[PDB]
Amino acid sequence: MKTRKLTNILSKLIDKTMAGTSKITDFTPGSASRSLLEAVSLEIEQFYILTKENIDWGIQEGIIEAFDFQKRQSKRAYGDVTIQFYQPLDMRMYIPAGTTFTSTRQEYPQQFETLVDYYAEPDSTEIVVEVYCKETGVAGNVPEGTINTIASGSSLIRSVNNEYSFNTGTKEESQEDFKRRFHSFVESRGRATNKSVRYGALQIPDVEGVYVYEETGHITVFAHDRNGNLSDTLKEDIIDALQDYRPSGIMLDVTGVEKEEVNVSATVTISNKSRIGDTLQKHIESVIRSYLNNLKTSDDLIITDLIQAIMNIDDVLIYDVSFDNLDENIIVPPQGIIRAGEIKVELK
Amino acid sequence: KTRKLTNILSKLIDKTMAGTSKITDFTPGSASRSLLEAVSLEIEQFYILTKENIDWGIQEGIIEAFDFQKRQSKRAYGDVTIQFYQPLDMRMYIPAGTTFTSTRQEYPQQFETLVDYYAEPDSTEIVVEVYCKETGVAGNVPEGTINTIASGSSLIRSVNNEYSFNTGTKEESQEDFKRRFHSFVESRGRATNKSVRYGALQIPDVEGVYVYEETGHITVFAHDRNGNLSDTLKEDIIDALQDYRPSGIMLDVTGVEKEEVNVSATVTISNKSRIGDTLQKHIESVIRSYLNNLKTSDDLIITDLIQAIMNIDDVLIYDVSFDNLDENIIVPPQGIIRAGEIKVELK
Amino acid sequence: NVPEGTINTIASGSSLIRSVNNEYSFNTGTKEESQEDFKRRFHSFVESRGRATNKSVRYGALQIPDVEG
Amino acid sequence: ASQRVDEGIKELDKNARKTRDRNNQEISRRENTIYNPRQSTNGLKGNIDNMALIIGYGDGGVS
Amino acid sequence: ASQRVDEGIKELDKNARKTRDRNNQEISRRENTIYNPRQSTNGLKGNIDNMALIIGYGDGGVS
Amino acid sequence: SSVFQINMAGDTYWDKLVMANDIIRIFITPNDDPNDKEGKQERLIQVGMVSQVSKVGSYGNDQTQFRITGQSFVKPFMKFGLGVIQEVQAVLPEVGWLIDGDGDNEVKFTGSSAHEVMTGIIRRFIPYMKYNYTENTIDNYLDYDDLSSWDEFEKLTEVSAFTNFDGSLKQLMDMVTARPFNELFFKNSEKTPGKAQLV
Amino acid sequence: SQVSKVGSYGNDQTQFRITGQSFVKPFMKFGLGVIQEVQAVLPEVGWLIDG
Amino acid sequence: NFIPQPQGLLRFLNTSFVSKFYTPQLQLSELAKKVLTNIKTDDIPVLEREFNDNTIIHKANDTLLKVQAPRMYMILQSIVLEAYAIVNCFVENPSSLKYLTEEDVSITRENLNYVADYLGNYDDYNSVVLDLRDLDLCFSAIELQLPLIKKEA
Amino acid sequence: ANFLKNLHPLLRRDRNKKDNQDPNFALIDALNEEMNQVEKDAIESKLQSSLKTSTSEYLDKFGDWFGVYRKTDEKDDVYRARIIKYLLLKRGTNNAIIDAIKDYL
Amino acid sequence: RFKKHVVQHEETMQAIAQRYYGDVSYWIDLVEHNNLKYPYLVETDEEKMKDPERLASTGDTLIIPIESDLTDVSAKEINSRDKDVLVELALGRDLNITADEKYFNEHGTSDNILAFSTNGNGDLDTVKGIDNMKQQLQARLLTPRGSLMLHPNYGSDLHNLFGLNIPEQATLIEMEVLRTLTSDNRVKSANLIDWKIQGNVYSGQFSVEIKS
Amino acid sequence: ILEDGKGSPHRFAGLWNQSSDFMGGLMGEDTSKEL
Amino acid sequence: LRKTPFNPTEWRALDMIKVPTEDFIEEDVGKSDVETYSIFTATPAGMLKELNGDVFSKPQFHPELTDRYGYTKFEVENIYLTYSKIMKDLSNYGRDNISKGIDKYTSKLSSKYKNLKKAQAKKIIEKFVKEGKVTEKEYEKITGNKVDDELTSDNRPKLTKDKLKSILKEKFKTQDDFNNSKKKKKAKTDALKELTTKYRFGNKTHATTLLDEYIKYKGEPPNDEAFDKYLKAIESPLVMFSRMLFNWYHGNPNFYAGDIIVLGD
Amino acid sequence: MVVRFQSSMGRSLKRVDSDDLNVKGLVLATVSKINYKYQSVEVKVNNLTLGSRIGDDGSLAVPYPK
Amino acid sequence: MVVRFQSSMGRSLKRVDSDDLNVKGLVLATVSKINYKYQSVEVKVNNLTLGSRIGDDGSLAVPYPK
Repeated sequence: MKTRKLTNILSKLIDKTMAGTSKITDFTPGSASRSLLEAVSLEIEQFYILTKENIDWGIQEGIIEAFDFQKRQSKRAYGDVTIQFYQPLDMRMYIPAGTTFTSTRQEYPQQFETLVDYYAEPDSTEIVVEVYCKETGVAGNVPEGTINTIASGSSLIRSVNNEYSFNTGTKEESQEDFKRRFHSFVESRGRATNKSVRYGALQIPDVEGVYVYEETGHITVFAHDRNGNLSDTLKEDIIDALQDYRPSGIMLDVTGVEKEEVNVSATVTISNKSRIGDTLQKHIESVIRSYLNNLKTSDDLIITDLIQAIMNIDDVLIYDVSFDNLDENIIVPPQGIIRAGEIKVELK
Repeated sequence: KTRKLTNILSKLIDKTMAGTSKITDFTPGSASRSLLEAVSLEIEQFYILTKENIDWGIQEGIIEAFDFQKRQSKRAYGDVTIQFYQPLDMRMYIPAGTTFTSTRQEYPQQFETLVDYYAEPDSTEIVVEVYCKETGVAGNVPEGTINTIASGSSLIRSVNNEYSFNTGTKEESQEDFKRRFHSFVESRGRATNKSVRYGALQIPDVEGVYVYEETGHITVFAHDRNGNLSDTLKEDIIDALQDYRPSGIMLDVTGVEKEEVNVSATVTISNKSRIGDTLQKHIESVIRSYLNNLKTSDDLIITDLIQAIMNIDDVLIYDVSFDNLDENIIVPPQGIIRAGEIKVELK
Repeated sequence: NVPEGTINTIASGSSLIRSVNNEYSFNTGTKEESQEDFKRRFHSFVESRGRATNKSVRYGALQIPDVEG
Repeated sequence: ASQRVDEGIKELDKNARKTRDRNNQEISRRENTIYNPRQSTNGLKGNIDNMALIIGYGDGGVS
Repeated sequence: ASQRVDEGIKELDKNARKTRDRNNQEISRRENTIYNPRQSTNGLKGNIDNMALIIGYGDGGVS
Repeated sequence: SSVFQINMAGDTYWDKLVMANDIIRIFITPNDDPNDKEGKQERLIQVGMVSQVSKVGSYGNDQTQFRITGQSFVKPFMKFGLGVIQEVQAVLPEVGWLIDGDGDNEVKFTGSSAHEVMTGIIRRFIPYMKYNYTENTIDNYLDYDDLSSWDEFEKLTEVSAFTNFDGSLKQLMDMVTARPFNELFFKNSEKTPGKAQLV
Repeated sequence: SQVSKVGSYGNDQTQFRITGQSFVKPFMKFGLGVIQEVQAVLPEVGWLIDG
Repeated sequence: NFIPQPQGLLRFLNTSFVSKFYTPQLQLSELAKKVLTNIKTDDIPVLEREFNDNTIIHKANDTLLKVQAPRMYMILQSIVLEAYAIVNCFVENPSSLKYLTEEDVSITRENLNYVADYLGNYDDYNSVVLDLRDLDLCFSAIELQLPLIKKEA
Repeated sequence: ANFLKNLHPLLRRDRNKKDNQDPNFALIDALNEEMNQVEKDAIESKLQSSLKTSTSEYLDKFGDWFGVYRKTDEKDDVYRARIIKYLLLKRGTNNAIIDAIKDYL
Repeated sequence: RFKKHVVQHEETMQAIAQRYYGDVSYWIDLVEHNNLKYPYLVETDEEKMKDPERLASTGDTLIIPIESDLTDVSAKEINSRDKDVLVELALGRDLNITADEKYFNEHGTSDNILAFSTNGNGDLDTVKGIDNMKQQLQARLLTPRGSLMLHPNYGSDLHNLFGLNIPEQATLIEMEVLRTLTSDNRVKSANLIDWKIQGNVYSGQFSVEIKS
Repeated sequence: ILEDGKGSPHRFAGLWNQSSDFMGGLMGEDTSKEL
Repeated sequence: LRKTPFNPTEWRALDMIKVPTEDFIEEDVGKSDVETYSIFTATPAGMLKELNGDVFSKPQFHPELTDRYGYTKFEVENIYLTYSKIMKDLSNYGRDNISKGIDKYTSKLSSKYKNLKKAQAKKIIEKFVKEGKVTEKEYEKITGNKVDDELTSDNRPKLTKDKLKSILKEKFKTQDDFNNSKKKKKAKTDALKELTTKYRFGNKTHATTLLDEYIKYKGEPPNDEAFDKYLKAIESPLVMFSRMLFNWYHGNPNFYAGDIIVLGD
Repeated sequence: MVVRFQSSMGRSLKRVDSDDLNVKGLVLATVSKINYKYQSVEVKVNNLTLGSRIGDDGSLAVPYPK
Repeated sequence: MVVRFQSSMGRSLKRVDSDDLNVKGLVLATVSKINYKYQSVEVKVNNLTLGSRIGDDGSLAVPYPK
């Protein structure tokens, strides 16, 4: 119900007390009756605020229980780790499965562990193996040069270092993204339409950012995974899923997506001259490259969102950003995706 | 979220001590402490009230908007009328809790009166509402069953219920309600194969409908009525499927045809002493039953027939062949395999 | 009925032995005979009481448990 | 104070509590080298422990 | 049900029992992360065992 | 090792109440208050950490009791075992520590006297030994000050942390003590009543 | 594994006491000893397994 | 010896309608002044994580009070500084508790009540008020207990 | 229950006839009136938890969750009706499209 | 198990939980057992007429679990809906064989005396609750100690106690009847309240304490 | 609990399975690496 | 001889026995902190040792538990268990440094660039040290490469499907190549030599697969997927023992243990 | 007495336990077989052979001084 | 009982004393640093370093076989 603040409840109590055949009583400050009235009013305020919060929670929980539409769980962080040996191996070495990779900084005590076997062939001064964050959260998105420890490691190993920050871990699914997917589902109840095909394509957890192009009697769906590829099994799974949702008596076909490469060559101005360093450059490069990935099909290379995304890291530290050639938005075709691109940072 | 008695009372105490310097005693027995305890108890009860309201909301409140009805195990009730020999000359009393027992021996149902009624000074008849003791459908009773009252009197003649008890109600689980609404949400599909199939199956005398889809035309044929389709049913179902067909796509309805197969198979048995009329008859019956139970647009693959006929007994059968079947027989979409004439030779 | 190349070691000292291997699979490991097999065996036994017959020599030479074919 | 402190700490994220443990251990390293809101000092810690959660005194409370 | 699960188990082959034991171990090591069916739930798993044994969840069964 | 036992009556269910590792202080009144005897001092007799609570009772004799026993602050050290970690490299990319015995869990304590070494030994581990005391840790309740030894005759020492394989701090405390030339024990602090002292 | 007379004639009473162990005696007593000076050779023949 | 501060809090802390019951005066305490200068001049250590999603994290910055009512936003900063100042001394470095007095916390509560009453008009932003009312009674316990602590210590 | 029934059983529950002024009765009446008004509000809260009776901000929340936002100068009834109707698009049918054009017209 | 109670004039739901279980805190779980909507207890019956099954008002019964079953969710679910069917389920249902009540009381300690009957229509008669107990006690008492084909040492030696009606025989009969009755764990105690003699006729009566 | 040998449900506490691999950096090892 | 019953399902497998208080003569049961460990591990048979072989051990601990009892270990033995760049690199180390360990310095160059095998980089270094310099004649003699081509390091062409279709039409111009295997090996190696290096994307096994299908279908397979394929294809016992060991014996405190004198049965 | 019946050894009473399992000192053996690839031998005790597990030569053997 | 609360170790009760301090047998280590003038090394245990006192090279070190 309508929210009632302390002052209104206190005034209403004072007016009821005065009108209640009581002239002796006074409501000056410091009195016991005034303090008790104020306390009761604050309790009622607390009750109304908690009631409103419970109503919101109830709405969310009823919408969850309704239908069968629920949010999906978080993704474990993963990335590449680089091994440096004192000398090239003279014989082939085997790495035991489940080797634990960790760090020594107190800010990131999160562990990592390998999933598959790996073999270090001789005459190889370095080996790279993938690693998965055991904790399910954003803590796995460690900056560059954090994972500097290996368990059950031989004496041959000289240094352990990750060349690039992960920036892949995520928390539980965002309220806004869930809300948007639920809108897609609600608009997709009427079958045989663009939005119905869209939801039927997007409901697979692997696929991300599909597009639909509707030629006469001839649907085409441009679907890709987070890596920008489309394996045959996943393509057939998408086709089978869409079969239920496909408009009858009209052709459907799929042909993945064609990647395109552009070099941004961005330049950034930094307020703090002391904080400037190679580490920050690498972090900016990794952030920009990650922004380039996880982008859906058929959207122009908007620069405003790029600059707002890179300024999101620090509003105060980062002053301004400019570009040389891509100042005009690059219009992408229906079968184009902007995912590759080499980034050179030119600090002023 | 809801907070318990202890937290509210502790907050009240702490805020009183912060505000009020007059008050310092909080022993069990202070008018002020129990004043605060009373306040806290009412607050906790309002919190539990909101909790129950939220529970109802999450359970069925969102679905209540969309037109379906919920049941809460309400016991059966209905109007009942009583008659007297002569008009009354006093305000007779009718207590709450009065029992109206079944007159029929076979009906153990009983009913009770929730609220007191006072007969008029001179009314010869009065109608009251009576609720059953037992919930469920079991509380339903046919008309003209309630004709006895426990608290009888000289003035009372007889009792009767003109209208039958229709308000009998039974409560199901959250799943059965959620399933009913899903059945409606899913019914709101159109312009798809599954939706077309459901919409055809909606109308009675529609079973085993098969749908064939092509970019050019959409063709639907069925053997719903005793293995045959009538022209009248085609007319009726064409009009019904108009709401279901895609916009700008042609829709066509046709009948179902059959192709009778002629086969004269030969079977070699390892133990020739076992052969007899019964064995070959059973083999022919198995073959004809297998050939009868074929799905629409199912090609007659010789390989499946060989597997089927050999799977009767692996030790018995040693070799099989077909004199008059060259290869697998391909059938159109509208054709179904049938047994025309079957013969089995034993070698 | 282990696959091919399963028996690797002799589980002893093996001072003069380098490695041990088997070139063929084990097929003689079988479960207890079912009712049908026993009925087939018994019908050959009933038909094999008269000697000097091929069907008799069949049971004659099949009586050893290890023989299958 | 104790009740709402405990509720806060229950509501904290595992990383939050881990950092709170780290800060407590750091403070312990730096050590060296009946209740009434009025006219009483025993409840001093309860008022301070209630703080450091409404205000971000480090990623998690202290003590 | 329990009393005839014991009876159905009497017949099982050695491999079936070994696979039953292995499945039981596999379920066990990943857990944490007056018989009357009316007005009571005490005899729940007993009826499942029979049904899992006769139908066949794995080579032997589970639980 | 110093150990004490307490017998309790069976009036209340102590098993559900007294959680382990609690601190119990005992005070004994020697003689009469008003007489103004020298014994009116409320001298503390012992303080320590409980480590066991058990029901006791012979129902044949129709009597039951609850028994609690503990030790005078010897429990933390005795239980804290300096273990050994076998497979940890702790390397860094193109950087390293100039002091040796780094990356690994090796710790070296150096001092020219027992009071210098023992301060470093105790101070290394005492703060981090945390517990759920509503008010602090063992460093407030144990003074472990006013230590001395033969500084003139003892040279500089390089006593290693892991001299004893996965042993307790008491085992490592014995090496530092170098008995019988120095006397180590736990006793009440007469100069500061209400708390214990490591001598 | 033991039987012994027992009796305190001061108290004018005697008893016999027997004690044993639950099949732990055979194993515990059976000591796998070691024989030091036995070659056990054969003329121009030998075992392919070692030990 | 100072615990590093969150990036959020550090950014937040470094910089008509009227209620009939309680009114503000925009007065800062001596202890709050000294801390403000320390943070302004010296580069205090700061954390890198932001796990704790409470207090000013997505509540004081998410609300539109920053753009709509900047004067009201100046009250909230003062309360945070005064709330962060008292928490500073007791946890560590108690030498700065000599400058705090009764009137320092008295005015802070009055400022709290005024901003809290104004936020009650808005129906969206009651989450901020939820913590302020709990904090309001926290200052009062210090107010009625601070004169005893200094004499005891 | 209500604040009168549970409060300390030796205290009064009704107006004094000795004098007209009763501060006791004023306090208890005020607290009773406030907590019964809160009770009425809490019973009415059940309607806002259901789309069938939600109004004002809760109807807006329901619309926003269903994706049907409120048109400028749109009353609650028509906005609820459109929100409910929005699920039943049955898009793709020719008569569906005719209905959508009639709605758009 | 449970205790019965009734709603009194302007009694609050808090008051009940506090009086029986000590702590007022328990009322919250206690309302779920009686399946009550928010107005858990309400004074007026024309207010109960709002939705009768989900409320209690002045003069209505209530259910009060024992504290062990208070927290059980199954006890909550069962007590919510069964209501008066509690007693019947708690003391049992079985077939009625007291068809000839006038008759079995003419030939006790003889066999062939009981028989199925029919009540309602097309179904064997059944007995429930207190009458379930009257049946089983009356039959059990009139059965000799070793005459059921399983679980013997069931019944009485009442067929063996016929004697010269001197008082020692009467105390012996009293003790056998008391042992008989106290055999079933559902009955707390029995005690005699009268024994009386009429020449060659014994007469007497026993009071039995059945659990609530 | 008696049913089917269930025993005490608190025997398998919240710390039974939740754990993690053991390594240094917990005490004393990390203080030198704060670069 | 059975596995320990502390496992959950094995615990339930033990038969239960009831006894009420009515048979209790005396009791002495209580908690104790006599057993207390933080780290649990199951080392393998004691011959295997960390400084002369494979993984030695793999312990387990709880972060909250070790605060009270730090690093308390519990161990049990179980008996059961680019011409310019190449030349610049040689000039960077210098002939004096390279001459000391030519075999392993060779591995540095082959590690950095996977185009050169161990033999190829072994021979160029020997020619570098002895002669003191390496020219374009020496490089090409070691392996056939386009030394006079600087395009590739900045930009290398995409090789979309029609380009592959064209390059196969150059490498196979007559039908005898399919019939004569000897030249077919020469042809396919020349295809792979340019196709792996010159363009954006290179892989042996993938390109081989395409060539094996291409050869089999005589250069006209029944589907265009044969030309898609290369384009779409190119772009515990230690832990378990340590875990279960922690599960059994971490909970020594808070458990009850003693001696009970029940009635004699 | 009854409780004394435990593992014991010697003329004087001594509690035999996991200390007795541990060898005290150095012992002699003879080289029966050598792993030439790894140059790790297996030595024979008078009636027992040390080293010599399922591992052929590398993963288990007895090291030799260098 | 009360007196039993002393230094103890093992599943079986054993009096821990100055015997437990003494190592039994031989242990392995790695050569971290060598004193070339005296040719006496200091070996590192997994988390401890032996030898290696205030004496640079002569008056304390680990001898090497000749």
